[PDB]
Amino acid sequence: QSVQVFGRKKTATAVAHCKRGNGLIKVNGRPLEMIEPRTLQYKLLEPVLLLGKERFAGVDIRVRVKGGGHVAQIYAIRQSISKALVAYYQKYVDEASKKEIKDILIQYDRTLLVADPRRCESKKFGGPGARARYQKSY
Amino acid sequence: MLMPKKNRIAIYELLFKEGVMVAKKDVHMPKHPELADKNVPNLHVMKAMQSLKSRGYVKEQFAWRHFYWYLTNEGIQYLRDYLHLPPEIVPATLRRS
Amino acid sequence: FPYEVSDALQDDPKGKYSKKLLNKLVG
Amino acid sequence: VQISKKRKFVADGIFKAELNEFLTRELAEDGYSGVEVRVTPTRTEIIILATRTQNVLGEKGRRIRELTAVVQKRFGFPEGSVELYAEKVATRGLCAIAQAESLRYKLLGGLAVRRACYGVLRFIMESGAKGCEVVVSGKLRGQRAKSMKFVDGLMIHSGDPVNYYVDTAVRHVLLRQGVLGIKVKIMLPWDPTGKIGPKKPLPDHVSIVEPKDEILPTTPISEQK
RNA sequence: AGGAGUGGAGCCUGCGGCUUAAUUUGACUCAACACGGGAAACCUCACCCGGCCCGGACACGGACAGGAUUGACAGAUUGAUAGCUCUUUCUCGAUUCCGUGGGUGGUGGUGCAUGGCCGUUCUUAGUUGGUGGAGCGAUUUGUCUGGUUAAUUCCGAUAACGAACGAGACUCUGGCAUGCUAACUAGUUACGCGACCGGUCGGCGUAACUUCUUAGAGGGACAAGUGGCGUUCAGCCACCCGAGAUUGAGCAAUAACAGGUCUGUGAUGCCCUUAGAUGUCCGGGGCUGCACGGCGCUACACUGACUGGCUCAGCGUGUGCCUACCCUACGCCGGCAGGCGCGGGUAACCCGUUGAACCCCAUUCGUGAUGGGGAUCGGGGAUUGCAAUUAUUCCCCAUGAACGAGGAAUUCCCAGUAAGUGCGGGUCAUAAGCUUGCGUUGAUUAAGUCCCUGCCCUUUGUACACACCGCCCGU
Repeated sequence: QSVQVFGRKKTATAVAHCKRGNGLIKVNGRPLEMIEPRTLQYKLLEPVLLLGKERFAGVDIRVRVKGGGHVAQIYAIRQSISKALVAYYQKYVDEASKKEIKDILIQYDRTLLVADPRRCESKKFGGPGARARYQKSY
Repeated sequence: MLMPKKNRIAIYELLFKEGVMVAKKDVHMPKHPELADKNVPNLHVMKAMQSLKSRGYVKEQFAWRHFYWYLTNEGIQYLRDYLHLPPEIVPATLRRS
Repeated sequence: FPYEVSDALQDDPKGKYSKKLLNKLVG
Repeated sequence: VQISKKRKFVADGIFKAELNEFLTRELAEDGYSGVEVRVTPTRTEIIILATRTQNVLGEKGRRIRELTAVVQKRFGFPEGSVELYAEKVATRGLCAIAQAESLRYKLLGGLAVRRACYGVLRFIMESGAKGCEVVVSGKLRGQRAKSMKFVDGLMIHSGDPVNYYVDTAVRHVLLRQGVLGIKVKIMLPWDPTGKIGPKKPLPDHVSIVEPKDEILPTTPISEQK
């Protein structure tokens, strides 16, 4: 089964392997419900279980995102959930269901999926850092 | 420091049979692997070559810490007629065509 | 046109030799 | 034994620098323009690009042979494993090194600075370049030093298209007073080997290629055969 | 407007003071001073000093056939391999002090004789012809009233029209790709493994792969847009089919400097003459004779704790070709610097899944001298390198000189910046509290100004042109 949507936030290394079963996300051996940060749990568990627990029983996904940093794998798991659901319901249900699930996943997130090329910036000679110099001139 | 004559004669013979000498030589150390078997201090060779240039018989070029000499007919004739080394030895600067 | 005196003048238009170069350029 | 890849690249670079400097010092009387180097398994071929071939090969091919020796004995190649040839570059005025050498030679013969510079600029204009500037810096007249330059045509000073569109050469000429520096900079035309003409698309600069417009027949009736 | 800062409450060097030299060789600053990639125990610019030398081995004034060219060495040969106290004194040993030319070593001048290469004016937007116009002329117009851009950027106006350099475009670089008829380093559709509610086929190797990784090769999407302001133009400010709406650097013009470099140079003008010659020998040693109002450091505190939490976020070096001197995993000496041994690595293949924070934070915070030092010398035992004496020694141990961001005055700073921390590379036989790069980090911003210090344009004044550090007047 190929959906080809992935989940990728920042530079975390992720895998989305799809084959029918329950939708579970494994993070450091900790599944989706019991998560590694242990402090952002509700913000990730709210969208799926309040609508149904068998909701993820459609296609199992090996999601083994070796993410370091809480902002890294947190919200990457929800990126993966939304992307996998939208692609599965796109390719393998019908167009009208595509439209409605896309509407609910877009009221989930208006436009923040993909970013611009930027990261920590380079250092220049003549100073200790990117934009800083040596002793001051008052 | 030692000043011999037959070591310089051997150096002259190798120069004639080659055109240039291939032996790295250091003033500080008596022996270098390339310098060996031709045990004459670098200083001797370059001082003799500076005296030769002050006299003038040979051609030369310099590049990136290296000498590149050229022995013409004048130097061949001079090494022929001074050291009475007969022309049974043929110079190596005219090989092939 | 002679260029040697022209260059000598153009190097220093008010030098010690300016008068002679300008005079040589006239004729 | 074998060394690492980055070290082999650095070593071939230093070898090329050695070779270029050596052939500029040695072949400074013929008129030296450049070198090309090609590699096949254990066969390395070097070509000296110069304006005068009948003068660089020498009598019975002496110098061209002798060079091999001073390569073989220096670079450490195995015996008989180095080959080198001689061809003449198609043009001369488009190589900044060649014209810098020419200006250096003219100032070596006592020809005056301004007339020599005028000659080289006129040559470059007649060569096909759309711009050249040459600077002679140092003592030309008097104890103090003048920097005198002539520029004609066009010349970009900034941006990337100054590496693949401008050729620059810096050389020195000795004198009873001191050293004179010669800087020659040349613009190149659009298409390779000195603007042969349009070829397979490799765009590099802005151009407005205007073809011939379509023409309609004046006669009311059309062509009859 | 603030944050971090500072000869104050540690560490590295550049002046506050100098005559057994002890340090300033480049300074009119901000264009000297952790700068000469200049961390000198190598012989450092020798430096200061009982330093065996000749490093005249450029051919021609005297020139012998021994210029006189060692010593671990018993107070008489008074330093670890300097017979430099005393006619002692030797297993290669004949080897001269110089007139036609930058020669002893070419790091010694003149960088105001120069080149080249840099720095600065230059971080700003300026600069120049040709033809034409104005003026006797120097010169001017073009190069501008204005709108108004980061911008001589562009609309436009127009005695100017056409052009040239710079700016932009350009190049490299950055939280963007469901094609790489793409990959043993990275998981994998249907094989052959397989408890378990189509997987150890990444443990032969999926010939389709690809999603992360290769930022490794081929791509597009600020206007098939909206609102408002503006001459409805050039443009600017906010957003309703919507990944992308100022990344950071490189290059960087004309004209200039008596800016720096002759101590980078086989890039070079103008030179010296005669004995422990700047090159070998200097146990000891050069700024170190120094008190955080020149880079890199202390938060009087839940934003902070020692792994009950990491399937991690992440530059770039590394061995023998001259040349022995590289990176190191793993065992033992071990509860450890350091030593031994087979092993891997010319490198996405080995160091290595580089120990680049420990988010619940399993010694565990009430009026916080006392986790925000522990104002550092005792201890298994202390180095692949002669010299570690102000220095690569090394794995680590109770409150105690500071107390809430410590002002005379200062070659800092606005979207992963400031500031913590650390890790690399250059230097590196030994070594970085130096420099150059690399990592987890943001905005409701101040979407400002010309009051300081400066720069640019226009008008204007000038007795200035060596150009206000000017000229100049008088006792």
